[PDB]
Amino acid sequence: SVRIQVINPNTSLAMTETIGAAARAVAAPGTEILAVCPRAGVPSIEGHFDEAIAAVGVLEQIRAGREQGVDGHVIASFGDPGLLAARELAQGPVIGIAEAAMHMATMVATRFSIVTTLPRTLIIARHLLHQYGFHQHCAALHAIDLPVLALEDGSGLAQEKVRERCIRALKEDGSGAIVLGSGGMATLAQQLTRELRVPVIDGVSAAVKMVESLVALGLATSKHGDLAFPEKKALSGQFQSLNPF
Amino acid sequence: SVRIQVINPNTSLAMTETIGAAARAVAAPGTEILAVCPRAGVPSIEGHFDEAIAAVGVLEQIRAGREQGVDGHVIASFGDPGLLAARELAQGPVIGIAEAAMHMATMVATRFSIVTTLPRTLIIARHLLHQYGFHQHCAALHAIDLPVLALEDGSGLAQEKVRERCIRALKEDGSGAIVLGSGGMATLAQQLTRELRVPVIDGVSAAVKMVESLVALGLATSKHGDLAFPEKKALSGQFQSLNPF
Amino acid sequence: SVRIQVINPNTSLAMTETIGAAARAVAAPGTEILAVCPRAGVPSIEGHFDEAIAAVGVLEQIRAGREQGVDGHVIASFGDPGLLAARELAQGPVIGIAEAAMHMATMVATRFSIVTTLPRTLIIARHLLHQYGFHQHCAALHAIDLPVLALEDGSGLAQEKVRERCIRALKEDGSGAIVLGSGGMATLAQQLTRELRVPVIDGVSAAVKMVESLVALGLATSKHGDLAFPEKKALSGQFQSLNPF
Amino acid sequence: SVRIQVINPNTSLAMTETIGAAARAVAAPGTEILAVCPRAGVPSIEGHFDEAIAAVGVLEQIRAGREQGVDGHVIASFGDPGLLAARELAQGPVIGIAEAAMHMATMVATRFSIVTTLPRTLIIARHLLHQYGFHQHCAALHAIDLPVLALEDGSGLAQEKVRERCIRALKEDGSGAIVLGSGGMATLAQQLTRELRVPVIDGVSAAVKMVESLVALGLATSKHGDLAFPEKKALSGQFQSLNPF
Amino acid sequence: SVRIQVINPNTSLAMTETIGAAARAVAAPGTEILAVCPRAGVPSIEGHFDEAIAAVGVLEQIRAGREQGVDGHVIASFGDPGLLAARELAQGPVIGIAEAAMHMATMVATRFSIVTTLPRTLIIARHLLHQYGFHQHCAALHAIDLPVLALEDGSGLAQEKVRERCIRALKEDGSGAIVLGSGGMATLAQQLTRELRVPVIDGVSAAVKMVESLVALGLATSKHGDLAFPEKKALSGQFQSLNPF
Amino acid sequence: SVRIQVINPNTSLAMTETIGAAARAVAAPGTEILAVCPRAGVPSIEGHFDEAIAAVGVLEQIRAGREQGVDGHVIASFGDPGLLAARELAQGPVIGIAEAAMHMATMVATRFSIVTTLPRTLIIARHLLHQYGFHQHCAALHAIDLPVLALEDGSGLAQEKVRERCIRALKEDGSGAIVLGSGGMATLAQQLTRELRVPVIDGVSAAVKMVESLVALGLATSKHGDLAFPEKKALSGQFQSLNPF
Ligand SMILES: O=C(O)C[C@H]1NC(=O)NC1=O
Ligand SMILES: O=C(O)C[C@H]1NC(=O)NC1=O
Ligand SMILES: O=C(O)C[C@H]1NC(=O)NC1=O
Ligand SMILES: O=C(O)C[C@H]1NC(=O)NC1=O
Ligand SMILES: O=C(O)C[C@H]1NC(=O)NC1=O
Ligand SMILES: O=C(O)C[C@H]1NC(=O)NC1=O
Repeated sequence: SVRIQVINPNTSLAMTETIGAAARAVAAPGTEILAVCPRAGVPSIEGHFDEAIAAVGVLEQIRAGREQGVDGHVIASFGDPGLLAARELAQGPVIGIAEAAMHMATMVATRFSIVTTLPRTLIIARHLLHQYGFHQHCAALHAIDLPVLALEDGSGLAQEKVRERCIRALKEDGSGAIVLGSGGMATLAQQLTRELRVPVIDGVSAAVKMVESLVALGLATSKHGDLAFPEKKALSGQFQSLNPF
Repeated sequence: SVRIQVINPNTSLAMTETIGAAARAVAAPGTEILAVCPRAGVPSIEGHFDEAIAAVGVLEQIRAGREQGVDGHVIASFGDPGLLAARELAQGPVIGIAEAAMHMATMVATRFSIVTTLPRTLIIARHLLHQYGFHQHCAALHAIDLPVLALEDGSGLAQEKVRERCIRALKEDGSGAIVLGSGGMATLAQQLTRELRVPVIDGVSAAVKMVESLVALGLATSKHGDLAFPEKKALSGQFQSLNPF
Repeated sequence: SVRIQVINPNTSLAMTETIGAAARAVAAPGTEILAVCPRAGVPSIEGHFDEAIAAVGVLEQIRAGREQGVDGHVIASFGDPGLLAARELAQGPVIGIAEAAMHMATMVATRFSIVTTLPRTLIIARHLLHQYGFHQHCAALHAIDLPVLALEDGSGLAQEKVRERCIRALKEDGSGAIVLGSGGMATLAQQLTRELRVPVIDGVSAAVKMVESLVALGLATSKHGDLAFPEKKALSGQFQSLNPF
Repeated sequence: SVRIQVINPNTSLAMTETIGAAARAVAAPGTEILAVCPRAGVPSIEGHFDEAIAAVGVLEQIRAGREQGVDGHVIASFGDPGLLAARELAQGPVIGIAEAAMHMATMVATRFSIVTTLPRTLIIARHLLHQYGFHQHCAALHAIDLPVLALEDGSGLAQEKVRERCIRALKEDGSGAIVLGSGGMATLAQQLTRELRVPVIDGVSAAVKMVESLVALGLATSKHGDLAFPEKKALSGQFQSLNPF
Repeated sequence: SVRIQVINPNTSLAMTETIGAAARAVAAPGTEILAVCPRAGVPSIEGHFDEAIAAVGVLEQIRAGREQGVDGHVIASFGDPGLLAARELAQGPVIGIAEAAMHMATMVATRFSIVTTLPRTLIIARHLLHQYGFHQHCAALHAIDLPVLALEDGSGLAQEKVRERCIRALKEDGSGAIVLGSGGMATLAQQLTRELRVPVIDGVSAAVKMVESLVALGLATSKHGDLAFPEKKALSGQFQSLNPF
Repeated sequence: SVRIQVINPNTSLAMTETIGAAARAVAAPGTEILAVCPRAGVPSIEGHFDEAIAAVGVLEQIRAGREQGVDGHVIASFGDPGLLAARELAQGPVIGIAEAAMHMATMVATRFSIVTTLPRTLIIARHLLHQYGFHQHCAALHAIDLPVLALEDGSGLAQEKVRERCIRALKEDGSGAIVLGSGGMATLAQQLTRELRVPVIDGVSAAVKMVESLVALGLATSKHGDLAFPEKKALSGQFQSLNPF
């Protein structure tokens, strides 16, 4: 009845599997999850250069989703790359996982702490806090100091580091909830919530619920003004397939 | 399967009916709506004095809801009176309608305009924008300059004034969506959305979807720190029934 | 000549005595202090639930004060519960102790540190800093980690903890003054100011001086717009005695 | 018993008379007002260049006041020139009239409007709003578009323009109080308050009450850190008389 | 001696010519301007979708510039697309034209007004104001309500509309300078500055001077932390040529 | 061809020499540096009192510079004393060294750390961060805890303390660049940049490049509104020589 395209903005199939599993686990009856990733791009997003590439990969999948007539989209990287670009191209609502996780956090706690993977991505999360208006609601931001793909390397080291950092955050930061800062951390939320007795929030699952909510409310992206469909123009070279509508 | 207590913070049964109808219209399969209002309080909330009274009325119903073992609560007045107080008392999540409407607005538009009823309540909405962190996302705030209960007087004047103000807001404000600033405007959202071809958002319906989402995510109010259950103490006089837990 | 109603929002007579003593100690010649507390409510305010109850208790006393024809009111809890509600109901000015202490602090120092009692009340103080616009003027917020009523238990432990925390704040925070974050700390200000050679500010005494100042200036709460007397309506049950005017 | 030096930062004796009259009118029993102005400087302050000159003139009088052993000081220009410099040099508290008027405004209204004299001084008032943290509390800023000294030219034109602008501000701005943006407007506050039935606030009178309040509280400028007495050094030329202490 | 790559992020050669002419007109002796545009992309940037495409086009040229060993780069669209991504990839400094124009404006005026082309791009300029921290320095933002490429259509209509809007801005906004909000407006700055007797600032010319300044200071992008070279990884498909270093 | 007056706001000839050397080292071909200091004032600026004195000393030199017909001015103290006053008096652009250093820092790094000399001057730097709008771009502010003139005492202790503090800042703060917080640190920038492999920015050299840039762009201070020449009036006593124009 409801079809939601969950887009992993990086090209890692391993991370797409983790994201897809988290999305399906919370999906309402009648909801089909279409877990996808770009055909071309970057295996993991670890900075501004990676984000710019990922943004176009998102748009390629948004185009595919709109052609399929999906009800909504999820951008499944914690930088929410190409969010507003995607909202212009898509008819159905587009929700970022950082956006969704932060939104949910303010509903269950006064302040939250972010636990992400790489230190150099903290600035990206800081920018999003300011952009979304949740800076005052964020007590602290932390990184476990590992490459993004360490969450998929099977060692369990990244997962243990997340757990330890969450425990330390709840003791030190003066926050009531944890926002997981990675699509690769998606399947950790439930176990950490049960273990630590506080909301540990995965943006993937949260974004799925936001799309479902908006669809049930009969609400989609405003095509009045800022997020209207892109102005009609000829796209050249590698970009010519992005807007056939 | 899921029971959500939707609390009208004012004592108007007429407004409770409007709020209850909007909540049931969007409720997911398996969701039961318990539309309630305080036994004692104020017929409509039109200022800070009214809000303080309404806040205690909310708590009385929160207590009743928790005794019944409901899955979540909705505070159905645009000032979200007693929101954090309710989150302390309740186990299940508590979502305000102003909170929910503003949250939804940022997901479908870059900026939104608020249309409320009385001018003196604009300051309350301004304070909430700052508190929730959506001040930059709000292009303008407007009032139709009628008493709150004019929405329930059967004349249709308030409803027409809302429509006209929404049209003018979309032309002048530089916004892409409308946030309805009253529980009494709840049943107007769908018709105005279809008519104006932009998201016109009712917080009542939005808050219901937020509660459903949080319950499906296995998330509830953090009892770690700020929103923990109230400290054990003896309440005197009229307040003695508020915390029997 | 000038009568000021100093309202302890909690029901502790012990704290009312401390607050009353601090108010009378600085009162100008011709000023009578009416130290009161609600007939029904909470013994101490330690969270949002407690604040909501205290707010209505304040209003009950505001009503009594206005009937007596007092020149002004003081809300003597560091959360300033029901401040704007009280300003609507009262004719004479209403000053919160957090408000007054913060206002005074900016007049004698570039930045101040707050020392309150319970950790879970720090968020309430943070919210007030943002609401009043003094966030940039506050270097740090601290709690001594004891129940509010520990200040009245006769052990002197809370008083010693305040002193030690003030010393540590002045060494570490980069602030020039201390704002005491409790009505129960009211009588500590003078001794700590003399001992530490910096302004240690009690909001109770400060608020009394603000009321006296406004009365001498011939200024009272604006009844134009936002803080006008509450709209005429029937209050039901426990609330029916709040607005007989 | 209490001696307060009220410093007009400009060299206009006419404005010093207006400022002195406003200060004495509200002074508590036992308070002596010492109305002064710099021996050298600028007849009126109408920009940043004028402010820089006025700041040094303030310091010259602060030095004189401290030599006389006055209990406190008032800086009686709406730009509060040399406020922090004065607080370093003086032992007793130093209160600016813009500072005091804005502080009082937030105690009697949710939002205020500023009415000053020259348009080019609006930016100075804007900067002070941000510095003091009252930007959100200011609904609008207006200028009557006349030279500062027009208030002293005997025509009554400036006074009528202030009145008309206050009436228009209360109708349009969505504010509950007026802050007078000139030391030359000081004696207009009472009449406008009575006429318009809202708080029309003069910073001169307000600052006097703030000094009296701080003295009665046993509070003075913190000499710990930022506002400590200036570091011991040799001042050359025209400045050699500024710090003989 | 100094080679600066000035990148037009859109594919319009006409706009590249305008941008190149403005860059060469102010270039210091010894400075060579390399005016370029992407081989693939969008003819004009008129929204978030266009920006995402332009960002990758910028990166393609950044790669080419770094291979050539240029001293610095300029991103010549008013949305500064891919600015931080470019700073990661490039060794020499990368300056956006919106960034440079806003920076220059604060050095010659207290507040500035922005005049851009399309209304839907105003939100992009608003976001940059917040990101760069110049929101308080911007009095107003305006659009002439024409397509971006109207500046290159030879009619002179867009140019006249810019002039008229600048005149109206200086009369109404309370600003002292104009920031031109288009790379297509680059060659209008000098004539408008001379005509209106105020700074009318072109970001293209300003950014060139910023690059020259940084090179002369011996300063380049920090490779410590956030703007370090992208993490070593395999780029697939259309993106494989972006990082051969 | 281009003459830039670089004003040391303090009276230390030793610091004037350091400032002058840094300015000449980066000056473009054809640029003459006029390194000056006030005839009367303070040997070093270490607080608000010192700043007020320095501001008038700056104006005395601005007057001299304008009489000589210089192309621009630099205010060479990290508090940028009398910046807006100087912009009113001068025809050519006036750039502060704190202003210039902060501006440059945002062009080469996401966030910067400030290293100044005396702790009591940190508040002045904090105020400038807010005024210029770079608060979010500043990760931390540090002082080496020595008198300002320790940089000129020949011991090399201050220079070593700056180096050590820069190393610690880059390890702890999460910043990519260092802003030197003293005119006395001007000649340290190049060596520290080469040693630490990050941008270590001197405001003196940066401000010189900003003046050169503005002159080449044909841009000067706006005389429309806020920064117009001071209103024509008689200056008395020591101030009578400040505005002979
Ligand atoms: O994973 C991270 O830490 C951040 C972001 N990067 C990415 O490839 N997926 C993400 O969610
Ligand atoms: O209705 C309004 O305008 C505001 C708020 N007052 C109220 O009684 N219900 C509400 O939603
Ligand atoms: O005391 C505190 O710490 C905070 C606040 N609670 C209270 O009962 N009185 C108060 O002033
Ligand atoms: O008067 C004004 O408008 C502003 C300010 N200038 C001055 O000479 N005295 C003042 O209060
Ligand atoms: O031109 C504009 O209005 C904005 C931006 N778009 C673009 O194609 N070049 C620009 O500078
Ligand atoms: O030097 C400092 O630390 C700050 C400031 N004071 C001064 O005399 N020159 C300056 O740059």
